[PDB]
Amino acid sequence: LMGPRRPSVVYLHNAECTGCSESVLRAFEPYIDTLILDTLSLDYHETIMAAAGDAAEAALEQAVNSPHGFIAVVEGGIPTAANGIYGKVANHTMLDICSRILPKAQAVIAYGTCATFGGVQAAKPNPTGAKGVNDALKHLGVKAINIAGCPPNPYNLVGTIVYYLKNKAAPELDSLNRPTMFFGQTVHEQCPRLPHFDAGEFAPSFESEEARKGWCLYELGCKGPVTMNNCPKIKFNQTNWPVDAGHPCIGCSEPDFWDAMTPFYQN
Amino acid sequence: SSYSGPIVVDPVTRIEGHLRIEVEVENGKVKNAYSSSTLFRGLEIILKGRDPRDAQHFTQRTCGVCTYTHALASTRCVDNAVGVHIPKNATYIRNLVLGAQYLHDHIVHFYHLHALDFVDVTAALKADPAKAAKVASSISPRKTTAADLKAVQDKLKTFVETGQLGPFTNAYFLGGHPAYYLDPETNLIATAHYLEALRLQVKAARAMAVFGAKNPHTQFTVVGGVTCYDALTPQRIAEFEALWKETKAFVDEVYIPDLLVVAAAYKDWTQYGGTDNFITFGEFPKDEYDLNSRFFKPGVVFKRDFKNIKPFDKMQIEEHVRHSWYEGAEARHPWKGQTQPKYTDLHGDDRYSWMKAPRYMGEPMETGPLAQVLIAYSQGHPKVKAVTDAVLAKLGVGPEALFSTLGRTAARGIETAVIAEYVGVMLQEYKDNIAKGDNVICAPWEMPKQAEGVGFVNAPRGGLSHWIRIEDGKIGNFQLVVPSTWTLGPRCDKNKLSPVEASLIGTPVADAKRPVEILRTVHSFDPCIACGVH
Ligand code: SF4
Ligand code: SF4
Ligand code: F3S
Ligand SMILES: [Mg+2]
Repeated sequence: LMGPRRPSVVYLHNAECTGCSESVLRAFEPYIDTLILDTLSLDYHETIMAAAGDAAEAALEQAVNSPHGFIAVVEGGIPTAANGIYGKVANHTMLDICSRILPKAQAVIAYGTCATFGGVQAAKPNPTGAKGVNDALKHLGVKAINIAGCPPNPYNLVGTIVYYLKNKAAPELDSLNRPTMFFGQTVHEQCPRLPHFDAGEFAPSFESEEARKGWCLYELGCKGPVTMNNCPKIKFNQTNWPVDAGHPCIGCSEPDFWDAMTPFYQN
Repeated sequence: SSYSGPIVVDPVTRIEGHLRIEVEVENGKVKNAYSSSTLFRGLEIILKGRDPRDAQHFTQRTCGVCTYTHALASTRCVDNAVGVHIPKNATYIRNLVLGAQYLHDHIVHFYHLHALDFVDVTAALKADPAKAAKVASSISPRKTTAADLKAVQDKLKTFVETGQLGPFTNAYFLGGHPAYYLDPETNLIATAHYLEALRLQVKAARAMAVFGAKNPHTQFTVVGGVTCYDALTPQRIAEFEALWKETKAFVDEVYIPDLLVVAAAYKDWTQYGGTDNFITFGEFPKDEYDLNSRFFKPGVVFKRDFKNIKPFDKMQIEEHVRHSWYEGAEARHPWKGQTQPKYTDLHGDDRYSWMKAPRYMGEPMETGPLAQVLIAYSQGHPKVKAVTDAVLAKLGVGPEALFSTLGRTAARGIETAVIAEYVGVMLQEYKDNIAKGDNVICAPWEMPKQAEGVGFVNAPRGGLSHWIRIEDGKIGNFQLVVPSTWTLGPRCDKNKLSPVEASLIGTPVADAKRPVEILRTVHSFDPCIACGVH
């Protein structure tokens, strides 16, 4: 599947909605075809790989045991309740799969809030005992770089990989193990509506003339002030981001945000 | 004789989510099948007690392939429970973002999920690019030259020569495979367009973010309408329109001609993968409270009797658990739904999936593009009739050919082409409404302490419904019944095979170690297991 010239990436899917995989397909300059053909060797990825079944399992084993080394990118939280039963691939639990593979990686990137911090299936009451990769695999020494968001900006994944390939090391990480080059600012300090916030100019409802005129969404629940991400700067799909679409930030790059930031329309 | 014995495909790749397919084969043909979904998250359990306004944000994370669709279904569901009638412009904007979703979703499905079942990418290397360009220019108004295709060939050659086959590692076509039929030049055209589609889908998705903030996981819907005042501006409308026009050209000039060339080469696939019963909820309303106001209308068909389309009665849905990993055996209407996980391992107590088994008047129902297309056709939908007739005539087959794996795949293209054209109509109506001075996009509403609501979306995989019971102004019960649940859920307590299980009976398997024929039928339904199980 690999060896030589391009670095090998093993991409795993645990308890996930595949929005993180879709976000990588939106990669722009470089685009995903450049990424797969030129930059990297994508050696396992259930969403787009040709092989299925046994042939897919063999592709995975061949990539993880390669003498050339691999990078792991992990999407989704790891269900740990009832001995990992709530999530299996090839009749192996996701907990076991990640336990065996991720300590062999030269580096691990947890991609999306589910893989970094547990995510949507970890929200109360967490029936499947879902955990982020580093929480689940602490005992095994795994320290994944966390690229948070639901889904993250794919700019942040490609930038982290390129850094890593250049520098042979992780970039500076924050206390949640997220790269400070992308997560070092609140989305609020970057927001174009900040002058309205400063002036106490808040929209009181989505139908109001204040909302029409672009006033601040804090009274309508915006979690920009407590959320670290580069949304207003990079934007999404080269064109927009939640509060420029008139909707509050729901805090989706923060741990436990499903429970910490709810109700989403209150502050 | 041919292979006899079990085949297991786990993971089924090139789908969303975690699917295990088990079949028994006898003399080279499938005689029994089980659809086993192997991840549970439990979003319905997690929603209990929360603010109904929050539901769309959690349920959107049911699935990022069919992103937006669940936000739309939950917002339609809470809109309905609250009794708000959203403004005309919110209906247009929501409808336009959903139309864009179908085009992105179906283009990616055909090329990036389905086509490696039918295209041998490495055989493209032996192709004559001049011959291939002539074939490509004969099937499309778009002109393709030898140099165009050589560039693709050159790039693939450098890739394969490195020995790092990446996503093509251990492909079922490597080395050749008796069930792969395309000549080198057609494999090159398809492979070129696979690569092209990787960049085109960026634009198709961007169209959703113009109004909807971002893709994946849009963020512009609220109870009572939408939030995106910028979507009223000529600039955003122009940006959307340019992306839609380019996406539609790709559908019309690249996807449908490729679909037709591959279908013609695989005409034997009209003989496998048929199903009996069809359900569809309709989509693109003029009135949020009347399904029959939708551009595609709801309907129910049993045993392929399209002369007797039955009205859709939402009270006749029940979800079975007897063959699923939940407590007990009692089927439930989703306003009385139960999500009580209880795992027994594969086939323990005859249970083998985390999906429930929805049944309509007790019957297993295919939903998705083939249901939407055949029912609209049989309702006299002029646009659907015009392009499915042309597809049938181009392929030289009769309408019976549609009840198959090939016909399902063709129906996905037909619906894409029809929706791509209708998005223009919706855009024009939207523009006209703004021009009349209607700039309203959100309506006020009040939360009742007690209420029931339901929201209906016909998603790219079929009929989606979200069901809420509001108690003390909070979520008392929230149930998702999702298209892949209908199509890929397991057997019910009457032991009826689901559409995917039943469709697999009869499948030939040339090589049990590379069972591409099972994948061809399973992928034709476009499974989404995060959707089906939630
Ligand atoms: S982080 Fe969000 S988008 Fe990514 S897999 Fe989890 S729920 Fe889906
Ligand atoms: S809209 Fe949100 S991120 Fe912007 S200024 Fe107001 S609170 Fe901050
Ligand atoms: S909801 Fe998420 S995508 Fe950015 S604007 Fe807020 S961190
Ligand atoms: Mg459900």
